Amino acid sequence: RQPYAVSKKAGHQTSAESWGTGRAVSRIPRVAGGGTHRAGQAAFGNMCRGGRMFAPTKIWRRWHRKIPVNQKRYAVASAIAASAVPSLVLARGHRIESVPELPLVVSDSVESIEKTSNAIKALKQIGAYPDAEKAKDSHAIRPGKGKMRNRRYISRKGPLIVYGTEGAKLVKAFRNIPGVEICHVDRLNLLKLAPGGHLGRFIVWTKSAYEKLDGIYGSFDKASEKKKGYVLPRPKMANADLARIINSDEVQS
Amino acid sequence: MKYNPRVSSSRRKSRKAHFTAPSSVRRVLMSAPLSSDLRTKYNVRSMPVRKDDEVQVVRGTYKGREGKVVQVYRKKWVIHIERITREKVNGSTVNVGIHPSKVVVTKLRLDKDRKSLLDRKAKGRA
RNA sequence: GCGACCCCAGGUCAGGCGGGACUACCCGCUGAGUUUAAGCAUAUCAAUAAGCGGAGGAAAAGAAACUUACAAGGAUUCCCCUAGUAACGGCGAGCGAACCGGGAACAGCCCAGCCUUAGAAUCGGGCGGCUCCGCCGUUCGAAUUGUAGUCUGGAGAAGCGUCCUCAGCGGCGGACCGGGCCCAAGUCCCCUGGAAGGGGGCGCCAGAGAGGGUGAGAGCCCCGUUGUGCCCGGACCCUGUCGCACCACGAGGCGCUGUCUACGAGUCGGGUUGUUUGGGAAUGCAGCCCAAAUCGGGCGGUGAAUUCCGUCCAAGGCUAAAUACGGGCGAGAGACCGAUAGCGAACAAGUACCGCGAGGGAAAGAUGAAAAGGACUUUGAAAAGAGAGUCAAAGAGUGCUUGAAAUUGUCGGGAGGGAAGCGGAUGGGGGCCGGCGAUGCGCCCCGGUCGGAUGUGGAACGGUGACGAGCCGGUCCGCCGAUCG
RNA sequence: CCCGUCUUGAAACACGGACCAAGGAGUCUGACAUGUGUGCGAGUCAACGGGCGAGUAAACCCGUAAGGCGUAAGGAAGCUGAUUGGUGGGAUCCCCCUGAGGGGUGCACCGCCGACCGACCUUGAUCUUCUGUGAAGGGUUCGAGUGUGAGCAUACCUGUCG
RNA sequence: UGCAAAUCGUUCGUCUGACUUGGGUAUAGGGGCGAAAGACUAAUCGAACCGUCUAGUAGCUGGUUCCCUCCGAAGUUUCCC
RNA sequence: GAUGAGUAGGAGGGCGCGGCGGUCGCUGCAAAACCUUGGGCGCGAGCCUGGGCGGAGCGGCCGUCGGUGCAGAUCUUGGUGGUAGUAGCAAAUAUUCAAAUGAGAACUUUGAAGGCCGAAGAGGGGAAAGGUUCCAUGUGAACGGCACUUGCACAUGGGUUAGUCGAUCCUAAGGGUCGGGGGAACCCCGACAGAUAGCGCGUUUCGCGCGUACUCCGAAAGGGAAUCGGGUUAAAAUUCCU
RNA sequence: AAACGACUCUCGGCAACGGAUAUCUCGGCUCUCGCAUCGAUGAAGAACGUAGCGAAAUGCGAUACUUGGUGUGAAUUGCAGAAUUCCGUGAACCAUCGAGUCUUUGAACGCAAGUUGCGCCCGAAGCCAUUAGGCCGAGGGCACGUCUGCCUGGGCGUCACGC
Ligand SMILES: [K+]
Ligand SMILES: [K+]
Ligand SMILES: [K+]
Ligand SMILES: [K+]
Ligand SMILES: [K+]
Ligand SMILES: [K+]
Ligand SMILES: [K+]
Ligand SMILES: [K+]
Ligand SMILES: [K+]
Ligand SMILES: [K+]
Ligand SMILES: [K+]
Ligand SMILES: [K+]
Ligand SMILES: [K+]
Ligand SMILES: [K+]
Ligand SMILES: [K+]
Ligand SMILES: [K+]
Ligand SMILES: [K+]
Ligand SMILES: [K+]
Ligand SMILES: [K+]
Ligand SMILES: [K+]
Ligand SMILES: [K+]
Ligand SMILES: [K+]
Ligand SMILES: [K+]
Ligand SMILES: [K+]
Ligand SMILES: [K+]
Ligand SMILES: [Mg+2]
Ligand SMILES: [Mg+2]
Ligand SMILES: [Mg+2]
Ligand SMILES: [Mg+2]
Ligand SMILES: [Mg+2]
Ligand SMILES: [Mg+2]
Ligand SMILES: [Mg+2]
Ligand SMILES: [Mg+2]
Ligand SMILES: [Mg+2]
Ligand SMILES: [Mg+2]
Ligand SMILES: [Mg+2]
Ligand SMILES: [Mg+2]
Ligand SMILES: [Mg+2]
Ligand SMILES: [Mg+2]
Repeated sequence: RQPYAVSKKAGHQTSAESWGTGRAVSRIPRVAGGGTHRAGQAAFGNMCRGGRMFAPTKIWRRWHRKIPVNQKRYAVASAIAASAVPSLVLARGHRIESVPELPLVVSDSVESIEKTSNAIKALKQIGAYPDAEKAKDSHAIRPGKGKMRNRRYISRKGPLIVYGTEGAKLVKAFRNIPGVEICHVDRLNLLKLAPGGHLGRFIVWTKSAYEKLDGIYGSFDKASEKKKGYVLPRPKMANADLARIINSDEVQS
Repeated sequence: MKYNPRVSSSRRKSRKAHFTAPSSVRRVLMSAPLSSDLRTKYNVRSMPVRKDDEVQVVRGTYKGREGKVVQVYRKKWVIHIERITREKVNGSTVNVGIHPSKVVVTKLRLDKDRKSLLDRKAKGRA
């Protein structure tokens, strides 16, 4: 975010003074002088026309937040795990009925694509094109005052492409396609993995990035090479299949 | 996506720049596409509209009308064509302003500078 | 009387310099009270506001008369921490640094004094030349009451060795900055529309789907946006290369020495007074009084004497970077406001207007796509009315998108013996409602269409199992019977 | 009986209110505290800064003997610095029998009493650089201590304060 | 709620002097000026006017904006200029 | 199964407004907003919907955020009522008759009559102050507290002529200053701490002789060089003409 | 006989009054970034003028909504008129800057100021005037404090040589 605040001097650029009691009027301070429509009018009040607002906004409001790194990594891992559940990806609004399987891992040759047409052809080949088409078709003007605040167009989110090679040319080839987002495997962002705080982003992995995932996030047993001392969190439940436990031989006996 | 740091995506700034443009800039802003034959011949897509250019309207109520441009009213962002007019309540005849982006140039008035500009435009397209 | 010097006077003498303006940051001075302490005087507000001055692109500070007491750091500045801590405080209210440690950036230097005396080797002005931000020649002047050169404590002078180092020019490029020019794709078919930029179909570009305009939500109509290519001009600084002469007298570097080794005064310091500071027997600053020293002087956070120890060298000067920035010029953005909001000001706003004056200070945005801004007839003195015309629209007619409430007129219904309104229950009248309120279902006969095994083949597939075998199974298609649904 | 308000008490001869539209008042920030959610855990916190990176105010990564809080307290200070428990109730579980039963188990929390560390008092063999040490033995004294850690970061409501 | 933020009508004091009056000039805020009423100092005077500190502080007065649901008081103790 | 009061006050669950991250939609075959004795849902905050108007956008849901909910504050700004066609139009003696113009005449112009100001004026000029109000022509609206044909209003044009009238010159109370003395400085005192400006004679422009520190501001009434008749314009005159 | 009508009130349609609501925005507010450039060579500010038709705003300075160079390349426009070899030394209420103009003031500078008031000096061209001077005047000069150099001077202030 960028800070916003009203002018600190707004509503106070006057020498207005209260008339006191005894003149059958309110005690609010009033503009001095005469010969103009402004003379005698109230001032300085949050209830006065042309006055100062109550508790004027200030730039030193606490705009930012300092979340522990471990919690950030927990959230990123949770979003990555949710991206592998087809039900969650469907529940987040992505059209994945034609994708061969999840997680969607494609050959590294895609990283060398230079033209947007070739990128579209690759998307069609891997079965992810319908999601991009849905994103393009949702292009519309943002309702409300936001359309005059330099945020004029909104649309749905398409697939997120994750590549493992720095400087790959697919970033240029894919960036003009509406809804499509690209990110390097070593700097994954929760804001793109869970748009709007909702789990199940549709993700297309290059082979190299998928291979690097193990070295980046480690595992339960051993530690990560890229995150010093980090270990993936463990759930409170080893097996979340409640029916298997409730209807087991031990419990039912 | 814009990347040049000295160009603004602000709606307010773009509108202000467009509506406060001087005449020299307005001339470029008042460009029109060339016809299919002219585009094929000159390998150029669009040109600034000139006074004595031959023009065919392609949009609006005068979609079929064509003629010679007779005035380029840059202050009003419109051009005037030979016979594209209307009758007032008085009965007198007045020209109807047409925006250049809504017309097609069928014949250009050629001079040394016009030919130089056409050659420059064709060179980049190669 | 003449001459030399000294001090001073007059010059519209020849040639230069200065005043004043701006405010966001910066430097110096001066300086409150409101307020808090539940009163109030010390304190706090505050080393602030107001007032008076002085600079720049930054300023200021800056190369230890430092920090510390350690196994020691090493100009200045800033950030984090130190730390709401040591300390200060009617020890109340409150106030409150610094060192270490981690980072940003880093850079060091110039003078005065003893030291030419085989000659002031220095500098300014005029005049004349030159490859003219300067160099050369000549002539006047400044200067010995001292300009050059060497030296600055980290050293240094002098002497002896070492043979280690030191001398420009010009061309072409790179780097930096500021500009100019060209360069993708539909305006195809149908419909609604005043106008497609809307809906449907068919195509295309994309390292360009940022943004804006155009008669309604426009990637391909226009400007632009992305990425190349080419062209022009500054800055003479940094950097690479190339062409030529490259001279060590001299000066530095290194080693040695029974020799020297010059360092800022009414200044430091001390007493006292005032102010300030966390600085507390007194942190800094300032007035007055006293007033130093050179085997010495300042500091070492409790005053004093004695003996040691540690650390630096004031009273002269310059210096980029890290840092600040509601002003000036120029840019980019926003989970900000949306015409009683947002700057006072979206408009000929610091304007109209008010005040003798210092000063005070408003209201006020929206026709239409396009003026196509309403010809003409008629009534009227006229404003205008009644017709008529433009437009998709006047139910858009220039204070012209839309047009709430208070309040008012007209028409229609209704009620009314010194309020009205209101809660509950019916009724009269009105208004409204057809998901307001159904017409199907079962069993038979006739006729019309569509399909009919547990049989046999094909296509793909599933449940379970072990995304094996085995077992089981449905969908669809073709055939022989069955003759049912 | 006319609402709003102050009030022991309002329909009041108590104050505001002629009427309508729009505007109009527990907010932001800093220090703490309880509670709750989340992460990690004797640790916790990379956002002073650095490397980068949506060609990028985001996100991602980085703690060398850095630093903050916690991990030890008691004394004005010099200074010294936790010998590691017992017992009465008590949840859960395991056995014998089916009584308001008996035996074992005995976390959390509470009551009671010891022990250890330190301030103060008292005490004193042996060593010792002669002022230190500390075998034994203590106390109606004192502590925001110990007796197998519970913190750090972060979000929000509430409360005190500037 | 005036012709008027001091006026109108009748009446009244003085009227060659300590007389009345125009213009110029001097004295400015804890200051001036005052044959003295705390008078006057631009309708402002027992301390003018203008901007700022300033959103000055108030144990005091007035307001403090949606719904339903549950719980639900106190005017008593001690200390306090 | 039991149970139901609630000011101050606490809490829970919900309703509503505007953004942001997501998601699902609506809209020129008509969005928002507004209007309506149309209808319905909810205890309620509110919500859904018919019809109209309007003519370009808007909504549902999950999170998250905020300058987020009004009947009051002698609350703010704007707008509007009853009062009410009411209070009022009354000082300065006063008007009348005929005609002209005009759509329109108690209010304009002409003539006649009857009155007032009564020379310390309701007459004729100036100073200050105002600034075109002066003069001609024309006039829709506004204004001239009734009215207007009208005008100190509005619109278009025109108009102020100096050797003699003034300023200008002199100095008054006083003001502003050099130098000097104070002052952090803005500034203070003001010829008081001092080599004054310069003035006359003859000239090879040089000499001679005098020379007490302001040769500045300050009066359209103080002092002071000089103009008179006659005539002339719509509007100027001791200024224009003779 | 309290009926019709008037009045008051009430409900509905329509018409008024008023400018709320919704949709907008060449404006504001906030954050971030780049650069360092006023003035006696007369600044900022203040006044007066200037267009064919303007009062204000904007611009400009008697060369006065602009001169000149360069770039671009056919307008400006409310009306009227005039250009332009419009295949071009070339339109523009275009863009940009190197040449040029730049009225009265203002730190403001000959003295003043409610004054277009009051002084002194130089001098192009011209008139006739002739190794002589006169009239006129374009135009420009005359503040203060200071630095360097210079010219002209004063004082037994310190000396020396002569008389
Ligand atoms: K020389
Ligand atoms: K020297
Ligand atoms: K020395
Ligand atoms: K020194
Ligand atoms: K002293
Ligand atoms: K020492
Ligand atoms: K305003
Ligand atoms: K309309
Ligand atoms: K009350
Ligand atoms: K009342
Ligand atoms: K730590
Ligand atoms: K003690
Ligand atoms: K006073
Ligand atoms: K009280
Ligand atoms: K939405
Ligand atoms: K409705
Ligand atoms: K929301
Ligand atoms: K008439
Ligand atoms: K002085
Ligand atoms: K004097
Ligand atoms: K006079
Ligand atoms: K005469
Ligand atoms: K009605
Ligand atoms: K030009
Ligand atoms: K004078
Ligand atoms: Mg400096
Ligand atoms: Mg701490
Ligand atoms: Mg440090
Ligand atoms: Mg020389
Ligand atoms: Mg439209
Ligand atoms: Mg294009
Ligand atoms: Mg109404
Ligand atoms: Mg550490
Ligand atoms: Mg807001
Ligand atoms: Mg008389
Ligand atoms: Mg007249
Ligand atoms: Mg002086
Ligand atoms: Mg005189
Ligand atoms: Mg609005």
